Amino acid sequence: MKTPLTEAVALADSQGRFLSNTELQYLYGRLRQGAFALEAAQTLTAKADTLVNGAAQAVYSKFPYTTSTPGNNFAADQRGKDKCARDIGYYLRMVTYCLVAGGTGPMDEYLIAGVDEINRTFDLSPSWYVEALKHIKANHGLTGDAATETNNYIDYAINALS
Amino acid sequence: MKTPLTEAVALADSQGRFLSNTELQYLYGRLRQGAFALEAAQTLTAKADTLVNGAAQAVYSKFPYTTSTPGNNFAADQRGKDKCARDIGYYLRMVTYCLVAGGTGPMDEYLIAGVDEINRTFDLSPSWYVEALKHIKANHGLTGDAATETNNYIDYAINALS
Amino acid sequence: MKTPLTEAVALADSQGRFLSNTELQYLYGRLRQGAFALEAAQTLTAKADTLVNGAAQAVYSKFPYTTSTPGNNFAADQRGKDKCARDIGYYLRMVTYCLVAGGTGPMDEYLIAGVDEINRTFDLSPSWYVEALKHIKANHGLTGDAATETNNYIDYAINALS
Amino acid sequence: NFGYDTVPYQRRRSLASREQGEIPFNIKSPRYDAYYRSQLGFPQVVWQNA
Amino acid sequence: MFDIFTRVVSQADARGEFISSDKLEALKKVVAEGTKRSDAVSRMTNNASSIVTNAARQLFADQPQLIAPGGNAYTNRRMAACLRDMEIILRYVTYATFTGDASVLNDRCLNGLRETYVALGVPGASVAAGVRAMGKAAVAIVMDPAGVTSGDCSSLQQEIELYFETAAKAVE
Amino acid sequence: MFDIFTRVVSQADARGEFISSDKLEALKKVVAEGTKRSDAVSRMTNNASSIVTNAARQLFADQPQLIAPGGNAYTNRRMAACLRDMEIILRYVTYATFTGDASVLNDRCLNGLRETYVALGVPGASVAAGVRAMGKAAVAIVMDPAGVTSGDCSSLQQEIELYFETAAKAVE
Amino acid sequence: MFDIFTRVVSQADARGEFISSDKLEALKKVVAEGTKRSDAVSRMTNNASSIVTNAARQLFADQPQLIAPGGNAYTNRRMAACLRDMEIILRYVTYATFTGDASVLNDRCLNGLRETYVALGVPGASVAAGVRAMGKAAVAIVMDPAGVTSGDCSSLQQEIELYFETAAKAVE
Amino acid sequence: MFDIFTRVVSQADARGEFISSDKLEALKKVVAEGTKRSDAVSRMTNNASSIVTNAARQLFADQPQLIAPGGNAYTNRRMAACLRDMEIILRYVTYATFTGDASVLNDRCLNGLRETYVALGVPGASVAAGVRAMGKAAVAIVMDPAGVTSGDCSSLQQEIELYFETAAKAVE
Amino acid sequence: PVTVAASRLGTAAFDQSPVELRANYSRDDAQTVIRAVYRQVLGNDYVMSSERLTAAESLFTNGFISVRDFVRAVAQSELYKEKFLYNNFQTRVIELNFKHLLGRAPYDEAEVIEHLDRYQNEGFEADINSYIDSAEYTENFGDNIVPYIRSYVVQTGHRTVGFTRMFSLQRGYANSDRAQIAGNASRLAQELARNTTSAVVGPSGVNEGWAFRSAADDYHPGQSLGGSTGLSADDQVVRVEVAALSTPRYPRIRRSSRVFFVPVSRLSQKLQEIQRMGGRVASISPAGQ
Ligand SMILES: CCC1=C(C)/C(=C/C2=NC(=C\c3[nH]c(/C=C4\NC(=O)[C@H](C)[C@H]4CC)c(C)c3CCC(=O)O)/C(CCC(=O)O)=C2C)NC1=O
Ligand SMILES: CCC1=C(C)/C(=C/C2=NC(=C\c3[nH]c(/C=C4\NC(=O)[C@H](C)[C@H]4CC)c(C)c3CCC(=O)O)/C(CCC(=O)O)=C2C)NC1=O
Ligand SMILES: CCC1=C(C)/C(=C/C2=NC(=C\c3[nH]c(/C=C4\NC(=O)[C@H](C)[C@H]4CC)c(C)c3CCC(=O)O)/C(CCC(=O)O)=C2C)NC1=O
Ligand SMILES: CCC1=C(C)/C(=C/C2=NC(=C\c3[nH]c(/C=C4\NC(=O)[C@H](C)[C@H]4CC)c(C)c3CCC(=O)O)/C(CCC(=O)O)=C2C)NC1=O
Ligand SMILES: CCC1=C(C)/C(=C/C2=NC(=C\c3[nH]c(/C=C4\NC(=O)[C@H](C)[C@H]4CC)c(C)c3CCC(=O)O)/C(CCC(=O)O)=C2C)NC1=O
Ligand SMILES: CCC1=C(C)/C(=C/C2=NC(=C\c3[nH]c(/C=C4\NC(=O)[C@H](C)[C@H]4CC)c(C)c3CCC(=O)O)/C(CCC(=O)O)=C2C)NC1=O
Ligand SMILES: CCC1=C(C)/C(=C/C2=NC(=C\c3[nH]c(/C=C4\NC(=O)[C@H](C)[C@H]4CC)c(C)c3CCC(=O)O)/C(CCC(=O)O)=C2C)NC1=O
Ligand SMILES: CCC1=C(C)/C(=C/C2=NC(=C\c3[nH]c(/C=C4\NC(=O)[C@H](C)[C@H]4CC)c(C)c3CCC(=O)O)/C(CCC(=O)O)=C2C)NC1=O
Ligand SMILES: CCC1=C(C)/C(=C/C2=NC(=C\c3[nH]c(/C=C4\NC(=O)[C@H](C)[C@H]4CC)c(C)c3CCC(=O)O)/C(CCC(=O)O)=C2C)NC1=O
Ligand SMILES: CCC1=C(C)/C(=C/C2=NC(=C\c3[nH]c(/C=C4\NC(=O)[C@H](C)[C@H]4CC)c(C)c3CCC(=O)O)/C(CCC(=O)O)=C2C)NC1=O
Ligand SMILES: CCC1=C(C)/C(=C/C2=NC(=C\c3[nH]c(/C=C4\NC(=O)[C@H](C)[C@H]4CC)c(C)c3CCC(=O)O)/C(CCC(=O)O)=C2C)NC1=O
Repeated sequence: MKTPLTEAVALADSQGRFLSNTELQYLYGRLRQGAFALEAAQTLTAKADTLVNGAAQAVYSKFPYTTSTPGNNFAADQRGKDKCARDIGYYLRMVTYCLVAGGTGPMDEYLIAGVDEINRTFDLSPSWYVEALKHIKANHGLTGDAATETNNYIDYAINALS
Repeated sequence: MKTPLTEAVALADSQGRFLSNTELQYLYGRLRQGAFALEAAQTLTAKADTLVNGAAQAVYSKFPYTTSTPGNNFAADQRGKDKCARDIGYYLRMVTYCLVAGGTGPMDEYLIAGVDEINRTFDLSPSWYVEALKHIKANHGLTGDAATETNNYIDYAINALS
Repeated sequence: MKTPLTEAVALADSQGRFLSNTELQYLYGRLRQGAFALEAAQTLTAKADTLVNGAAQAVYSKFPYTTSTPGNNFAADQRGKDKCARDIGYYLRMVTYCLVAGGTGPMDEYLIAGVDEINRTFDLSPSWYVEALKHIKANHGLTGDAATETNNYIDYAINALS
Repeated sequence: NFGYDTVPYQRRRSLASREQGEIPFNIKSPRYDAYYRSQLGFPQVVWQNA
Repeated sequence: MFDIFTRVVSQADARGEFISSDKLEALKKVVAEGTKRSDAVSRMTNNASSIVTNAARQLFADQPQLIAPGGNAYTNRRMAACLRDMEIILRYVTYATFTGDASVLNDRCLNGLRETYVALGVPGASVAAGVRAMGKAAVAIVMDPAGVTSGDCSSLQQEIELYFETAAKAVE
Repeated sequence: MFDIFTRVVSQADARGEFISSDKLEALKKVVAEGTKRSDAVSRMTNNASSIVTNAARQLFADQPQLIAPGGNAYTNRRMAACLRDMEIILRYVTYATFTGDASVLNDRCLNGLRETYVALGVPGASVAAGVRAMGKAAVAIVMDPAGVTSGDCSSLQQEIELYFETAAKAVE
Repeated sequence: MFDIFTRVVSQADARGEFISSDKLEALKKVVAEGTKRSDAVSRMTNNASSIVTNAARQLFADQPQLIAPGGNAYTNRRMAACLRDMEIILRYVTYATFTGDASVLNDRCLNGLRETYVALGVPGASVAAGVRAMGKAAVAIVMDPAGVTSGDCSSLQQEIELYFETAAKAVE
Repeated sequence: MFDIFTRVVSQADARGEFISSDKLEALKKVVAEGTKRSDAVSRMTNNASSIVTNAARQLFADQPQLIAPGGNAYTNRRMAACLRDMEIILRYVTYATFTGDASVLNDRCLNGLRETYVALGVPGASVAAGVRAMGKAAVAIVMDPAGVTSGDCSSLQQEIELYFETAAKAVE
Repeated sequence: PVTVAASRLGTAAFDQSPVELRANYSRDDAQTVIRAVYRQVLGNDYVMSSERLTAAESLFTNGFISVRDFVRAVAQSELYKEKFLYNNFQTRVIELNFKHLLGRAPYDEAEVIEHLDRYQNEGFEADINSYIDSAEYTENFGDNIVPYIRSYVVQTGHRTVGFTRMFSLQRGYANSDRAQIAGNASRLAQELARNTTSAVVGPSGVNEGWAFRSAADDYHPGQSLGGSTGLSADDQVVRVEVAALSTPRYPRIRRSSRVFFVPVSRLSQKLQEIQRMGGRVASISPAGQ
């Protein structure tokens, strides 16, 4: 729940003080981020289906063996392909929430808390979703402050993922 | 909880009135009863062991079969005799409390509420305790208003018992 | 609640021991204090109205500006004079309770806990009540052990007040 | 007879081993009387007799 | 509910033995002074309503914020509610000194007096001061004899004083 | 904890779909008025402590039974406790209007305000009237501009009014 | 915590007036008999542990089901727990008669004695009878003078009797 | 209320799909052993009241403090209340093993058994030991065949054992 | 620091200032702090000498090992596991560790995940270390002071909740923490995840309605839906809770302790009815309107 307004509130709660001017600057920074983050989330939501479709196909061409061998993590038949594409769509939707929230909190709470543990107990590999996010950050094709703020969120997910 | 002071209080509570002169007369009657009831309880407590001992022996001679046949209510062995004598001692102690309280309330609450039900489920007979109380009211040997007030309590226990 | 009997009880509670002879000496000291403290509280209660009246008038002559300027702490009109005299009467009554209790506990609980905080948030000055207590300790005019025990309580209130 | 939580009922309609114990109250008392029937004029007869 | 006779009965039943002789001597003393219980209950029930008005009189001379608008005893309905509260409090005091045991007053007032008074917003301080002044006036009318045959009444004075302090620390 | 952005995120995650465009237009309106959130929070945090003293002023002019001995706000310790309660209540109002969501104030005051106030014996009526007067004074200092560039502020007025009524029906 | 001096202080602060002269005369009587408070507390604290063993003696001669296996006081650990309970009960009686107010015993035993005893399965009847017998033995050792200068002690006898009956109706 | 058929229905409605075939095979096994449910319920309802008296017999041979004056099961009224409690507990056990689901016993005893027993002062230990002994006697009369055609009954033994342990950890 | 009806809430016994271990404490002062540590961490449970752990205690009496590490030592001990980890539920064990070491009631569901998650991931030995190695621990009592209940003071950082949840946690002073009315069950774990608080009750005798406990099946919320639209009375409504109803008997009363919701206009008559049932009132709190 990493939200700079709420993190400022949690800070001033821990201090027990009233609202300081540091928090006013914090609000200014949040507005400065949101003033392009909302439009970036808009075009991401426009592009999202082509993004997850190209990302799934690129990961399938990236490792041929997950299509090849019959296994439980891998997409041998079409149900595994559905679960795989559901997972990358989940990832990109977390990216959009992470962008629109102004912080890593939706990402943190909804993915980062136990991702490596379910990857351990299901024998998944995080590198699949790493190269998926690499294809997404190559595919969104944006420019400006919004593009690199989204790219920052994406490589944060990559770093915490690996 | 049949106490003429408390019954007067419960009455004036139900009416919602202050203390009336009827309650003053009620208090007068309670003092008139207690002025011999306390001395009667004193001599009963003096006589109590001989009373319960003669009452147990008289009930044993009154019905020989409870000594005779082996059963669970009856006193075949000595533990049943102990429980039997405990019961008549309980009875006489309730009589003393009933006397000193000025009403049937200790008797009512502590015996009369479920005596016939435990006599039903244990297959006891109330007539045993009836003839026990008859021996007690024959044995206390008192005279005066206190004697017949105690006798009134005893036959109240007899009537409610049967 | 600084009471030497109760402080002794709290000590023996913390030790978990029975009553020791130290507590017997503590009781002896409390009786020795009370044997004049009660008469001192008596003459203080006799003098109390003249004491608070002279103390209020002396503080008003001590600083003319609280009578002069219209303000919220100050006594511009008569309601502030009433609240001011109520405060010094409160002070002297706490002194009497502090004397009769044998310790600083009534003073501590009823004044000393947050006096400087309400003086801060109301923009009062404690020096007003300091010079008021100085006038009281000059005005009570007693002699003996009781006089200096009361004076000790008064300058305790002065020291904790400033 | 009921208390806080108990729905009311007809207490002791039929005494045990009686063929016809009692008339239930919902029939026995209607919601009109024998008097508002006169205000409405409901006994207009179908003239099945005569 | 619980009388002092029934108090002795409940102690002797919890022990489960017969009653001691000295306790019966104490009960003989009690029935010896039962006429003085009658004297006191009759005396203060004679004057009870005027005692309630005088207690409300001293309370409303003392704290004018209650009569003041926005006060808790301000409205006519709430004023009648105040006099209702004081009247039934004195009524249960008369019940307790008639029975001789404080169990009636405790079990029918201690439970929810504080509860209603914090739940409504009633200042418990005024009821505590009022029941204290009412108890002082009650001792004042009970103790002094007016054409009454003389005797000692210190035990009764202690008893109703204890009853009024239990009421006072009931409401607080 | 919950911000209005995170409110929209939690709705869109409970639905599990992407956020609607019109909701994003509402968020564009929100970030357009974020400077007015800053204006209001700065204005009332500038004057907050004097607002607390003026609220206690009107409360203690209104109900003198609190200052009166035996009252709940009588003692110096309890008086500082009163000012503590009002100060942290206004502090959580400032938290809520800075965040934009009442969840902070609800989840950190609604839970135990009523609970402490019935458990201690605190009259909830005085705190309710005091937070109402404090909210009126807060709207009074927020709305009027003193050398401030002009604009409309009715939505903010509605917001802090709602926050103070949630506080008022929190304590009751 | 609360002493009888502090009791008078708390009454006079709830009223908010100075202390009455007759109450100060009562306190003069109290400090006149403070040496007799010392006499009694010293006497029964001299014999306290033997009083605890004699109380457990009469309890275990009375109710052999406690010593009997399956009984609540059967085990060695629970037996030491029993003697612990009685010792700290007599300790708080000594605290109360040293302070003069029952508030110490009430506020540190009344709260959870009944609670622990119904939660554990402890029969409250045995503790009530035991604290009654312990109180009788305590009055027996306090009242009789052994080489002590003579005086009246009926008020102290009433005081510790009241303290032991508050303990007895605390555990029940 | 809830039967094992209705249990399967509520699972299949929470999933919202048709019932699986293997679950229907389990229900075919259930209706195959319904005559053994009838055998067991008939057997223990034949002997139920004597089982209640024997359970109270072992309880009152075990813990004589209950019969002892001041005990919770001491008085005649409370003794009938005890037998009432045990009889309706065994009645709800018979209800549960007739239905096949513990929901009847849970939803009509689990809620307030512990609650009444801590509120009254009832020692939950004695009821727990008594329902354990009553369950042992119930298995003893159910399992042994007296002129009954032979068969296996281990599943029923497990079922009523589970029902009596749910009762035992209900009262505790 | 309550001081109004402090008798009623039972927190009058916890009035005193905390104990502080000096730089060169004597042997007796050591023993007092050891007795305080035993009483607080085991929740006024008395200790036998066979379970006294005199060996770990002597190391503390030297001064080589701090008080906070002695608190760690008694919580690392097997007796604390046997008294508290073993009989109780593990969520209840987390609840107890909040009282025993931090000194306050938990505030939300996030702390009970963090300690359950930690229990499964690393063990009870690590979980206790996480309680004691906390900023919330080290602020209130760093090394020298015993743990003690801080919930009655706001302490600049209490949520409201812990004040009232603490009275569900601890009763009185005389009550031993192993031994409560509910016994094995955890009071607060129902309260946490619904994010709700029950009404504050004081401990017995001083209050005689202590017996009341909310049923696990029936929540009975405080507000009762609409200032009583459905009860059809113009006045405000208060919650009323009764402790016993024993006069009424078995066929009349299925459960002794229940919650009623009444308008104030009918409050007097229902209170009289409750007293006629011999029922004593636990709590009465304003409900709605
Ligand atoms: C909101 C964030 C979020 C994510 C990302 C998430 C992922 C997630 N993926 C899962 C399984 C799975 N994930 C895969 C995925 C793959 N195998 C492949 O061929 C591909 C390389 C890869 C596609 C990414 C498969 C095949 C399963 C099921 C494992 C199996 O069938 O036993 C599971 C276990 C439950 C299940 O589907 O059956 C979770 C929880 N959950 C979340 O809440
Ligand atoms: C305060 C009033 C009071 C009374 C009177 C009372 C009686 C009482 N008697 C009982 C049993 C009993 N009562 C008897 C008595 C008898 N069999 C005989 O030989 C004699 C004729 C008779 C002596 C009176 C026996 C033998 C039992 C045990 C039944 C059996 O052993 O199964 C029981 C069942 C519990 C038990 O002892 O084992 C109760 C409750 N309880 C009370 O609270
Ligand atoms: C039992 C101990 C005790 C004390 C002493 C006490 C004092 C006390 N004085 C107060 C105010 C005040 N005190 C003053 C006093 C003064 N201004 C002057 O001219 C004089 C120099 C001075 C007289 C001492 C005034 C004027 C106010 C009201 C402040 C204002 O009107 O806004 C207040 C704030 C509430 C109020 O009256 O309106 C408290 C609590 N309370 C206590 O419980
Ligand atoms: C209600 C109609 C009614 C009344 C009034 C009544 C009164 C009454 N009070 C009496 C005695 C007494 N009543 C008192 C009581 C008191 N004397 C005092 O000096 C105190 C002021 C006061 C106690 C508060 C005393 C001292 C005695 C005589 C000796 C004694 O019994 O203590 C007696 C015994 C003989 C007598 O003196 O007449 C009667 C009959 N009986 C009734 O049926
Ligand atoms: C804390 C240090 C600090 C302050 C004060 C700050 C203020 C601030 N308030 C602003 C706008 C504004 N602020 C307001 C707000 C108000 N005007 C009114 O008439 C109402 C009385 C009041 C709302 C309660 C309005 C109406 C605007 C301009 C249009 C708009 O954005 O609504 C702006 C935008 C441009 C400007 O006007 O300067 C700034 C920078 N920024 C800061 O860093
Ligand atoms: C702890 C070490 C210690 C002790 C013992 C102590 C005792 C003590 N008890 C005293 C008086 C007294 N103490 C008593 C008390 C009693 N007499 C009785 O007959 C009753 C049996 C008993 C009350 C339970 C009485 C009656 C007096 C003298 C008159 C009075 O003050 O009441 C006095 C006053 C003068 C004197 O008699 O010596 C002292 C010093 N002081 C101490 O420092
Ligand atoms: C209530 C009046 C009534 C009764 C008694 C009744 C009984 C009954 N029990 C039966 C079977 C049975 N009942 C049992 C049960 C048992 N056998 C054991 O060895 C165990 C001790 C006991 C289980 C506790 C068994 C094992 C069978 C036969 C095979 C089976 O169905 O399991 C059958 C099936 C055919 C038969 O055996 O007669 C009937 C009709 N029906 C009724 O209407
Ligand atoms: C962060 C959220 C939060 C809040 C809001 C909070 C309130 C809170 N208010 C309290 C007391 C108090 N609150 C008042 C309030 C008042 N005085 C009156 O009489 C008026 C009705 C009202 C004036 C505003 C008083 C007097 C006390 C002290 C009560 C006592 O001494 O028992 C207490 C008791 C502890 C103490 O003594 O300081 C708490 C925990 N705690 C929290 O954690
Ligand atoms: C400072 C105030 C205070 C008191 C009074 C107090 C009592 C207290 N008594 C207890 C136990 C006990 N109390 C008894 C009492 C008895 N044995 C019987 O059977 C008789 C009925 C009675 C004999 C006197 C027994 C046996 C235990 C141990 C219960 C158990 O092992 O569960 C316990 C349980 C903890 C332990 O095991 O030691 C506490 C907390 N605690 C306090 O903090
Ligand atoms: C349908 C589900 C249901 C159950 C199970 C139920 C139990 C129930 N058991 C009760 C009492 C009781 N239960 C006992 C139990 C015992 N005696 C002991 O000492 C032993 C520990 C245990 C022996 C078995 C006793 C003595 C009472 C009477 C308590 C009293 O008089 O206050 C009461 C109090 C009302 C009364 O006086 O009859 C209820 C409501 N009520 C229900 O509606
Ligand atoms: C039989 C035992 C019993 C008692 C004692 C009792 C008291 C009781 N007092 C009440 C109200 C009241 N009590 C007062 C009291 C006062 N006015 C003040 O401001 C002063 C502080 C105090 C003056 C004496 C007031 C004003 C109300 C009405 C409160 C309201 O309108 O909400 C109410 C609320 C119901 C009503 O409106 O009448 C109850 C139930 N009920 C009982 O069943």
